[PDB]
Amino acid sequence: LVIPEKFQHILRVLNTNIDGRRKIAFAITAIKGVGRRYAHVVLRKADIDLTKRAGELTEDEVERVITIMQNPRQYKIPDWFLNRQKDVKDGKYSQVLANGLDNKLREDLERLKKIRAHRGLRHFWGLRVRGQHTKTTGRR
Amino acid sequence: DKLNNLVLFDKATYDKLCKEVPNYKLITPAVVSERLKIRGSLARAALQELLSKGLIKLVSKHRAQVIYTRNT
Amino acid sequence: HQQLYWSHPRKFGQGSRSCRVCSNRHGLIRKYGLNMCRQCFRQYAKDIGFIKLD
Amino acid sequence: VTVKDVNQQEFVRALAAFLKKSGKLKVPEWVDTVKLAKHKELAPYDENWFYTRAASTARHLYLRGGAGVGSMTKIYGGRQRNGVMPSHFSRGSKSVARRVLQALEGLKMVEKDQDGGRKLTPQGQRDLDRIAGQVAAAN
Amino acid sequence: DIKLFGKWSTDDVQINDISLQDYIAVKEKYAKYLPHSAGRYAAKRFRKAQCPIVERLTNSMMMHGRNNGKKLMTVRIVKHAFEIIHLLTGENPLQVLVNAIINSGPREDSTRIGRAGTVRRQAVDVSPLRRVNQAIWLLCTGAREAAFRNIKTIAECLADELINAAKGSSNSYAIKKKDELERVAKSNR
Amino acid sequence: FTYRGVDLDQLLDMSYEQLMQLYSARQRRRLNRGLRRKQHSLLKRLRKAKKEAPPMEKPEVVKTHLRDMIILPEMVGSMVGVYNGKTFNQVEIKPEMIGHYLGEFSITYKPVKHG
Amino acid sequence: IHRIRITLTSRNVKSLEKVCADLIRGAKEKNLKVKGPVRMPTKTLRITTRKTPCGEGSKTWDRFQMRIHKRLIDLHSPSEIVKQITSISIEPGVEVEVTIA
Amino acid sequence: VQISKKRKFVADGIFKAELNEFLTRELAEDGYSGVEVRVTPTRTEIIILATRTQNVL
Amino acid sequence: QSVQVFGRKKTATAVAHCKRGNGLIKVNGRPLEMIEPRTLQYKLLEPVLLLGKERFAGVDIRVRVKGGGHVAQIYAIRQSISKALVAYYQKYVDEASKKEIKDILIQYDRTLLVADPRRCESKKFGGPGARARYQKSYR
RNA sequence: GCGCGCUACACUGACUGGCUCAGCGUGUCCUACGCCGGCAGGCGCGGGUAACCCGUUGAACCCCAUUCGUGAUGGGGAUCGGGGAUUGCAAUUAUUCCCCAUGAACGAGGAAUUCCCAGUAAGUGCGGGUCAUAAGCUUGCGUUGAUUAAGUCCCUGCCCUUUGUA
Ligand SMILES: [Zn+2]
Repeated sequence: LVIPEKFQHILRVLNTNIDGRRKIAFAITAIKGVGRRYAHVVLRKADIDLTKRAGELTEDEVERVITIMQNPRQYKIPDWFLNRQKDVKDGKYSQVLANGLDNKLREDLERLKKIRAHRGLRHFWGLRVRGQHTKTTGRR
Repeated sequence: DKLNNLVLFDKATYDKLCKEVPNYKLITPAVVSERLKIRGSLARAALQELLSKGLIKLVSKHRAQVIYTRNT
Repeated sequence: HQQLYWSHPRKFGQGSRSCRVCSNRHGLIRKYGLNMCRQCFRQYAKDIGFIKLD
Repeated sequence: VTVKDVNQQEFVRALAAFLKKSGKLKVPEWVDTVKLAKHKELAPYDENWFYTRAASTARHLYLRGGAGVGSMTKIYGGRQRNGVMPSHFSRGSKSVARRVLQALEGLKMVEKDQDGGRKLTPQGQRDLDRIAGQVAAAN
Repeated sequence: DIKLFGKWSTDDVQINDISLQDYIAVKEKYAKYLPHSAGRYAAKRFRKAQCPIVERLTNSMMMHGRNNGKKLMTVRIVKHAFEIIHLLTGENPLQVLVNAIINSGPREDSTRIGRAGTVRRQAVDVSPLRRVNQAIWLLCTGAREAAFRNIKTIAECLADELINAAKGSSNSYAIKKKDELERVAKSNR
Repeated sequence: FTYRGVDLDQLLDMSYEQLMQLYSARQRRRLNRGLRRKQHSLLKRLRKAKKEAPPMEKPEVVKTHLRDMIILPEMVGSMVGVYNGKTFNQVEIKPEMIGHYLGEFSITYKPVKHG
Repeated sequence: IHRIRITLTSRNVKSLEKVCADLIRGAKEKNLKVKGPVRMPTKTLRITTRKTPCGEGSKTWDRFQMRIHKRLIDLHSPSEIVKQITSISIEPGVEVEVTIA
Repeated sequence: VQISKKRKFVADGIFKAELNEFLTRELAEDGYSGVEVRVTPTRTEIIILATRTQNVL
Repeated sequence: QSVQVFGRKKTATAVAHCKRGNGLIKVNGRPLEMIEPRTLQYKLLEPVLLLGKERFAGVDIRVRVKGGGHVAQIYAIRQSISKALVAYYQKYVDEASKKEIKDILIQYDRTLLVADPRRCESKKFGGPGARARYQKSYR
């Protein structure tokens, strides 16, 4: 309703370009590793009003949203929401964000390709790895 | 073409709304958003705020279509 | 020997079941405990009691 | 004036407001996080959904008696959309229905039946019929 | 007395042309509280002539795949549309509907006599029922199509369409199509 | 190396029970249901094949039709010949492949080249 | 003598109606308290299978129905009289089941 | 424990059918026409209708 | 002192029990205005507006609805009410008054007294519905 | 490269909450009720060989509020990474099932071509058959519910009668 005095038009968080125009709950879905569910609970756990547009958030609020997004375990986000539950190497629970998720994916793909596991070979050839029929469909 | 509608009111649009909206033959979230280049949510919020002041009458309320009108 | 002849378990599955008439294991009607091939049922439908009305 | 005589939409909102004002309804720890079924995509928008669900549950139990967790799971069921697979009827969450009935038992509004289900108590019937009274009075 | 949605009178409405005077039902003895009748008006020939024109509109409204049997919603679309109509123009919506159907109906059509591939058409007259049919069909397709992918709703799109159609505005889809069909009949003759 | 925050040296000494939860849900269920005769028979063959081997040179190949055997800390270092339906495919069981099956490391069909 | 009930179940209607009517008029003439035929919902067994053995045709289907008609007649009479009235009434194409309390 | 009315009436159907198939393959030579089965809890009777009974005895 | 008649649409059935009293109107213990499909509220008000409340003055009707769907139930209940009134004004009033009611009810819509007989048609093999067939591909 | 299909391309729509109605028919495997887990499910104790118990079969579209706003978007959910359960002796080429994450084509489809006349078309769920695990299939059942036609032999074929034929 009221005119915004300092509307931050573009947000620069976690090496991502967040559009303040979209509502905050859906605004932060643009970050890879964050969906329409995890975004909601993150904001609710920080007790921010979801009604607010992403452009009209103060420095401390967005800094709280970043720090609660990084380390979820500290702020009582359940175990069954974490993107990475049991990490193959170190075996701990964590939420992996854009750069981390890309790095973790290529690492997991490399790990499978290293041992010559069927999934790895099916990945290396650029085929389906969930056991669909690849005859009739899935062209290009 | 791409329609770049305004999320929040600017002074040039806000004063234009408070003066001119108040007197149109038909009042609704659609026509206001189209004419003044406003977002659907802000245009829907604006009509609710004008009803709280008491410049505009609510003709019939519904999920899909909320119809407003000028008085006298 | 004794422990490899009919050794494979058949409690469930298509191989465990068979037609009561011809001992075939394809297109088997196991509703109401008919336990009979669809071809054999069509032959014995009349004298069982099943009638064609509409 | 009785629950049946008033509008059933406004009645739930009135009863929810009463259950909030009482301030003695044991809300779980996971209200902020958990969905309300297998087939919902997001968490409920309203922050005070537990009170509206509790109010709804009480009203359902007023209208007919001997309603268990399974029945309440059957009440709040809906349409599961399975992407490219066609849509089928899915049931509600059992835990939320159980915790709601446990929480309402806490108020002494509902008690267990000798037959096996859960019926509304005369204290409950009083509260529900009173809420109906002022909901009717507000027109 | 009987009034549509218990708030629109059916006495002050007036028909212009005698040709359609017995093919637009909305009058004293056809006065209904709601469009929704669930009658057997498509049972045999010339029975839908006795269907209320508001029912014909709301029936022809639920057309495309996703809304095939969603009448309860077209009735509220027509209800909102009628309210929008009254707010915009001022007078009885039923008069605007009748005026729209009067204007929109093509008077001379073209019929195919010849072979497939080649175009060779004879210009012929249009029956009063077929005039009413095409008028309703064109109005709904104009409404529908106009509001498919833009913000204004079906209710105010249907209203806008009937406002334009009733006063014979070139902007109306139904008027453009009528004009074109009569121009093609004029091209053949 | 480490698996689920546990280095191999204490995977070896770790018993059958607390090894269960470290594995993924499928394997955990399999170990819960318990191994039959032929699985134990293979383990016995593999530990013997390792025990009799030299300390420098790798254990001698142990051939098998068991594609559905889970890799265990016991099996790390072993030379397994897995049956693909036609022939035997020789695999050296590395520490990193301690979650999967034998079947995954012996491909059944030839990769398709079009013409 | 207390509450013997008689469950008559058949596939034919005519034979079932005839035999049950005979049991009723047989009981009525002896001056015995009888609660009349309680007709339960007719059980219809449906089997729908392809006509063809091979599977080449226009995909035609048979529709095999099997009807089960069930009647209950209730008596407040002694077991000695119930035994002989149940004994005399036999018919090929009806099943009779007698229960006490 | 007793089976359902539905399964019972089916079971009697298969009994009839299988008995007929057996009787046909046995008494085909003696012109076996048909069979009639009457069931009583005391004792169930099977009645064979054939062309030349002197032989089938 | 009372009469009891049924109104029927598709598989919907609404039984109205009509006795003497203070113009009471209840369906499944709920008033007409509080029936869920409010969009068609007028369809329930059809028989009472056509005749006028004055005729309902000395009549309490209690309607109970079972089977069918929402709109089918609406057509069952609105049929049942009118059939109940004409049955009562037949039995305990002159035939002239019954005729004076009947002619008005029939003249408006024949559906109010005479039941719509058509039912959901049986489906045949070779297609999805009762008439429609699956797509037939040549080459 | 073709042939049945299912989900879509959104605002007459998604999402969140509230309200209120079925019918066919199946259960020696169908399941009520109580407890624990977010959920898939885990335990304990009952009813039913069935108008008796599941079950008053509280089904979905639809109806009424909330949020969204023409943006490949809170349309669409393909493909892919982690986990957590149930069958089964055995699940990897992932049987089904659940959770978080990833977010492709697709803006109504060229030549061409199918099906259909009233409780019909179409939307929309539910039960049966396969069934240890089990429906994008078929076979049934309700539910909401239309537009257009009451005609013609033009196309594609059919029946009868005349002729013509190497
Ligand atoms: Zn057979």
